[PDB]
Amino acid sequence: DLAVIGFELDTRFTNTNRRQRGHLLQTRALQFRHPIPMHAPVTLPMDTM
Amino acid sequence: DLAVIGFELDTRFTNTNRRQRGHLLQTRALQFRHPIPMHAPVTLPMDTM
Repeated sequence: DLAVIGFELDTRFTNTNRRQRGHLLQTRALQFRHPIPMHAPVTLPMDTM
Repeated sequence: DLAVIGFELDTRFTNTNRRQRGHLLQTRALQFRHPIPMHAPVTLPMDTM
């Protein structure tokens, strides 16, 4: 039964009518926030008078 | 039973009322004593003549 039965091509369109856009670029931005905590003190307990 | 049941925070106070004292720094001094002892003599005996 040896015979060619089918084929596939690498045919492509010429995108001269701009039918396809392909991938799109969009500008984006991310924002991070880092607030500063307070920390426990150190004390020098000097007596009064 | 998939659900969130609890949480914990990193919430902290601000010491604007000085409620917390933290660690205390105090001055200390130590004294060591090193008294110098006498040691046994070595003698060169001879006659008085």
